[PDB]
Order: sequence, then C-alpha cells, then structure tokens
Amino acid sequence: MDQENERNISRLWRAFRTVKEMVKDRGYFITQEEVELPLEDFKAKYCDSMGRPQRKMMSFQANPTEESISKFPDMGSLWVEFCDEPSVGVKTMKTFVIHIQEKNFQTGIFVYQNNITPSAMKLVPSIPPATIETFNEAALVVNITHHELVPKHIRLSSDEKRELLKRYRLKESQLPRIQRADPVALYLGLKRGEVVKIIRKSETSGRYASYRICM
Amino acid sequence: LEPGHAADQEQAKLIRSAIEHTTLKSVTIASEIYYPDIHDQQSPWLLRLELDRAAMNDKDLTMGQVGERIKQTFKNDLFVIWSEDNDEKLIIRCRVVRPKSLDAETEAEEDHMLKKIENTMLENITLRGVENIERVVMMKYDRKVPSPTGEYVKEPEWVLETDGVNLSEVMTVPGIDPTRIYTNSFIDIMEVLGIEAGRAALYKEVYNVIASDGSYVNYRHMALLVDVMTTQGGLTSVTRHGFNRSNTGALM
Amino acid sequence: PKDQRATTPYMTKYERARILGTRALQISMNAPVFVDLEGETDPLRIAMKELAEKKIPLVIRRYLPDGSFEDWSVEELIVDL
Amino acid sequence: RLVKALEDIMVHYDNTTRNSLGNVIQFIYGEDGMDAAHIEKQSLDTIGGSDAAFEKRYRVDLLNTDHTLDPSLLESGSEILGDLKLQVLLDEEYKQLVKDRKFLREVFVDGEANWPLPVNIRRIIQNAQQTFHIDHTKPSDLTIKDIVLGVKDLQENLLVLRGKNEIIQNAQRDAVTLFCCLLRSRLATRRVLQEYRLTKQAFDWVLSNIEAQFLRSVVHPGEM
DNA sequence: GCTCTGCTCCTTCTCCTTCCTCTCGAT
DNA sequence: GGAGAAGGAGCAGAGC
RNA sequence: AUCGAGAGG
Repeated sequence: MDQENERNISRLWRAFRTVKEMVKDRGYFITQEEVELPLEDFKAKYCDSMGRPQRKMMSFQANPTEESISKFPDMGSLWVEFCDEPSVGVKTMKTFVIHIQEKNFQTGIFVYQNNITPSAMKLVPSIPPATIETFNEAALVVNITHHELVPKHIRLSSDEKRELLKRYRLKESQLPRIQRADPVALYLGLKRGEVVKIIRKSETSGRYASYRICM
Repeated sequence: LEPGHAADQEQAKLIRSAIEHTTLKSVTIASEIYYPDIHDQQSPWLLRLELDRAAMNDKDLTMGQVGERIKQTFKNDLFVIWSEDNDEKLIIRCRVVRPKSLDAETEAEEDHMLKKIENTMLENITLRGVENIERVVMMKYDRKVPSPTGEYVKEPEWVLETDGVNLSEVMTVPGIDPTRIYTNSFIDIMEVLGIEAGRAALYKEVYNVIASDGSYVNYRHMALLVDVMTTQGGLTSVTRHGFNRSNTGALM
Repeated sequence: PKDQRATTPYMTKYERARILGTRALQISMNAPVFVDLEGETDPLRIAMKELAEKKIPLVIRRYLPDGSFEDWSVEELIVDL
Repeated sequence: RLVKALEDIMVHYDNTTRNSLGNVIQFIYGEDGMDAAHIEKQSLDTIGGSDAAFEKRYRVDLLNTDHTLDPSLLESGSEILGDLKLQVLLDEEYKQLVKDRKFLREVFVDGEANWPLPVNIRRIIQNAQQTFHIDHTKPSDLTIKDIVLGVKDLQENLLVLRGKNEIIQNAQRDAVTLFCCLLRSRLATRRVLQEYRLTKQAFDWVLSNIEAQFLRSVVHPGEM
C-alpha cells in the first residue's frame, strides 16, 4: 500500500511484533513492553518523517536469557534484520552473511520484503556452524502460534531428549515426526533431531503431552 | 470478526468488501473499441468500457476507485478517463500511451495490443478482495459466553462464511480475529499453521462427518485414526500411496 | 529385572483367557488337578476353580515393545476382572 | 482400507499405543489409558453455574456465618465452629475447586458439562445411600479433615501408569486430570455433608468402591 | 550486453476395486 | 476416476 | 478344471 495508506506500514509493524514474540519464544531476552510496541510508536521510532518505514532500522540483536543458557549452554547470540530491497539478491544475502561472520553471531534471521532468488537461497546455508533462518514479511504478519488449533510447543534439551528415549525404550525413529519446513518448526527454528514436547487439552483427560521429533 | 465487532454488521459489511473477491469483469456490461465520450497519452482508439451501475452499487464500487486500480495495473502505459458516478452510462475510455510515436501524433495502434489490454483488463483487474474467495455469507451465529455472573449466556455474533479458501491472505485482513479462522482443507490448515493444527482440524472434520447424521462414535476411536494419519509430520492417506508407502513388513 | 516391574499387578482378560485355556488343556490331557474335584469333570470349570484358588502353576512373560520382558506369576497377579 | 491401515495398532504393556515398527502412535492410549466400554457420560458440575452459585455450593467458612456449616450436619458440628485449622483445609479445597473452574473453562470453552468419563460416581453414591440406610435426619460422624484427606488419598491411589521416572509420574498426573476434577467437584465438603449425608462407613465405602471400578476401566495390554 | 546455465513451471501421460452364498451351462 | 510419475518447455538471473 | 450368465443375503 501507499505511504498514505499506512496499512502497509501496519502490516510491517505486525510482522515486527511477531518477530519480537518469536525471538522471545526462542529463549532470547525480549521484554513484554518491547513486544507490545504501539503502531504510532513504531512509526515514531522506525518510520521515516515522509511516512516511509525505515526497514533498515528494524534490525536488532537478541541475547539468550540466563535461563535459556542454563538449559541450552551452547545457545549463542541472534541477529535479526529485514531486507530493504523488495527482491533479495545474493549481493544483499552475502552482505547479511558477512555481518554474521564479522560479528560471529551463532544464528541470524533474514526477513524477505517481497521475494528471494535462488542465488541467495543457496548462500543461506554456507557458513557452518552458524545458521541462517529466513522468513517472509507477509508470512510474519500473523503469529500462527496464537491460533486456537496450535498447542504449546516446547523445545527439549538434549538431556530431556535422552531421558525421554530411555524411559520409553524408544529409538529416535519411533517418535512421532515433524517436518523441519513445518510453520511451527520454522517458528522454533528446529534442527534435525530435536524433540518437541507438545501439550494439548483433551476430552478424555485434562491435558496430554506428546513428543514429536524434527526431520 | 474481531471480538469488539462481533455484533457490528456494518463492520461485517466492511470486511465482506475487504474479502469478497471482485474482478472488474463481474461489474461490467460490455466493451467496445471505436476509432458525444467526458478531462504521448493519446491514441485514436477509444476503448469503451460500460460498467454495470447496479452491480457497482451492490459492491460499493466507484469509478474513481476502479480507475485507481486500473492505473495501478496499467501504470502510464494506458491513458484512462472516467465518466462521473452520476452519469447514466458509467463509461471508462482508454487510449494507448506511446512516447515512442504518439508523443507527437495520433497514430493508430495495433488492435492486438488493445485485445491484450482487454484481457489484461477484463479478466485480471482484481478490484478488491482476497484471491480465490468468491461468495461471502454474512450471518449471525450463537455462542455461549461466560457472562459477568460466571454463568454461560448464549450470545450472537456475525460470522462471514466465505466460498473458497485462502488463509495466507485472509488471516491478515484488519478487523478479523486471526486465531478463530477455520477451514475445511487439511492441506491448507496444515501448511499455514502446522501438523498439530492439521491433525486437530482433521479430527474435527472426521467428527463432523459422523455427527452430521446424528450418530455417535467415541472420541477415542476417531482420535486414534487421525493420530496415525499424522505420525509422519504430514497427511498420510489410507491409499496405496499412503499406507503401502511405509517401512512396515513387506508381507503386510 | 525381578523388581521395578512397571506393568500392572492385575491379570488382564487376555491373560486370564489363555491361562484358563492352557490349563484346561492340560487337565483334558489327564494332568494332575491341584484342587478338589467337587463333582467337576469339565476341564474349564476345573481350571476356573484352580484360578480362584491361585493353584494354577503358570508364569506370564509380558513382552515389552523393545524385546525386554517382565515375568509375573499367576499367584502374584490379581485375578479381579 | 481403514482396517488395513490400522491393522497393527495395539496397546502394549507400557500402556502405549504402537504399530509393528514399534512407532509410538499415542504415548497413552486414547489420551487417558482407559477402555471405551467402561466409560459413561457424566456431569462436570463446576463447569456450569454462576460464580455465586458455585460459591454457595462449594464454599465453606467456619469463621463466618455466611458459609459456616450447620452444626446439626455433624455429631461434632458445634466443635468445628471457629476451627481455623479445619478452615485451612477448607480453604485448600475451595481454592482447588476455583482453579478447577478456571481449568475446565479453558478445556471446554463451549461450557458443555456432560462428558464421557470412567466410573459413574453419581450411581456409586446412590448405592451407598441405599446400602447403608442413610438416615438424612441424623448427624453424621464425618470429620472435615477425614473428608478432605480421604478424597486426596483416593486421587493418589488411582494409578494408570506405574513407572517411577518423573516422565511417567508427570504423565500419570496428567492422565487422570479430568477424573480427579470430577472427584473433587463431586465429593466436596458441602456435597458430602449436605447433599450426600453419608456416614463414615458409607463414605469410606464409596471411596474404596470408586478405586476398584476405576482400575477396572483401564484398558488391557494386547487390546487391538 | 547477450547468450548461457541452470531451473520450476507447466502440460501430457499410465494405473485400480464390501463380503459371501447358490445354481446352471458352456468349453 | 484421480491420483502419481515421468517429460518437455519457458522464462529470472549470471558469467564472459 | 476355467469362463460367463441368472439370482439370494
């Protein structure tokens, strides 16, 4: 939409908020008021005086909480940045990649404005052990984990996973599976082999925990 | 609808206009090309588009509104002038723009170009609404709401039952509660929300089918079925491309 | 293991059915009966009496998904049902 | 097709539903571990009703006349008056019952109170009322402490899983959440002392009867 | 700048099945 | 009848 | 022994 038609900006604002929620859920130190930023405040802080959401300014650094660290000792820092250019080309992808390499971020999130080329996509997983996750602003407009049909997903530690498999005499292949491309798996940033505890409300018992492993 | 507008049919109307997909064609009467039409950007060709006023009234469309959409899709490649909304004939006249020659001349442009414009226009001008969404039925539905006394009291709310599915865009519509939207497609609810949402919805639809004839099957049996179909993180059918494509014993 | 048996202490309807069937078979094969035959000639009825008195000399090997198992004796199992 | 697709799904001795490959379908069969044949539709009284009505039916306050029990209900009903120690137990009970409303309102957002749950407790109570000739004109020998702790003890002795690992113990706590909600809502102090004026013998009998039937409702391993 | 090296985006093709029971009447 | 599997084709980018 | 047809449930 037009700069006049701020709807576009508000969609961006929504996406911004959902990113803050996602990052928070990922275990990074995000405050509640940080998440709950008003549209007019978003505009005041990020939107250019000419009504032009300064997308570049929406980038930020996230740092795992003490609790998150104690549960996931190897959890490093996160860099989040939104693409200023509608279509993501490798010239901008590499720029992002470089930022991570120079700052030594453990992981980074790169958000598409409109779309992305294969020239960039192939670069996204070229800097082990660092992991780059990507999302589209449109996809980020609504945080799907608040939907009534989506239950609480808890990313388990390697110790919790080990104990789980031992307890039920299970092999990894005997757990219920979730694809790494699954909206929620993407939201959590699950890596192959990670197990998620899912707590649902039921009709036969109050609630029921279920485990599912990332493929 | 967003809770606050649950009892606001005018908001429901606003949303219906925001979702109900409208293609220019649906509100037009006829299109003619001419060589007492109403104000580089000038050709001798007069693309006469006659709009259906009654339809536009029904869809709350103005010629200016339509025109802005036309300009958005044709940019400055097509010169368009609109009649007034109070005119008896809602005529839109288009002329070809061409700085390469029309800059200082009224050279006749190729009819094929106009034919391309006709199709590009008539068949693709998405005036308003969400793609693939057709009919939008506005009706009140009842729902028990724990009152201020603590006891559930049945309340009415406006719900928009649409024809077609497109969660990817509908969920982002302003004034809509994105957490309550529900479809019939397992594939789409899965791809949009995830396998747990897909599985949950899968159950709900299996339930609806059985319940539709008044019969009753224990939750426990239906739950088992849909759980099995979703153990792989996707939707496994009961066919030879579902069940038989497994790692289970060959003799089975 | 002997202890730390995680399976129920009750006898299931499937365990009961097979216990009675296999014991009744032995009885029909003229095996020694460990309870008084109070006019009882029907192997099954005889077996049910032994079940009630926990005289049936059997052990149930309960196999667990991973191939391991827990051994429970008839006397240990609670014949409720 | 359905029979073939689900041909090999069975409840194992670990109470987990699995296929031939040993893949877990349901960690607890049916999300409760109980046989459908032993399930009956019962009413979860605390889901419905106004908050005021709930309070009237479940709040007991021995320190205030607004909700103090009528002395005549108990042989020692005049002694419990002002008994803060019992009030603590009563506060515990009520608090939990309030939490139950919160919880069940979240679980069943449509307010439906009639759900299929194992063990028709209502009928069990009626059996006690008749079996022991419960004279409703006579004060009972029930003690508030005994009622509160008696019900809590029952909850602890329900069982479904029998492992020791916290994983299993947690699963056990979750497996019987609704049934325990039913027990608590059905056997509250006022429910036991005013509506179902049972004797100590009858009350104890009810609890032991519920236990036995509950255990019988649990699905057997080997079940197809 | 212009062909090139990939795609991914389409159109255009091969494959499968209540239960169960009875009789006759042909090869 | 409605899949699925195999194949030809038609363009964004990209290196010389 | 196959093969088709007529029925029954």
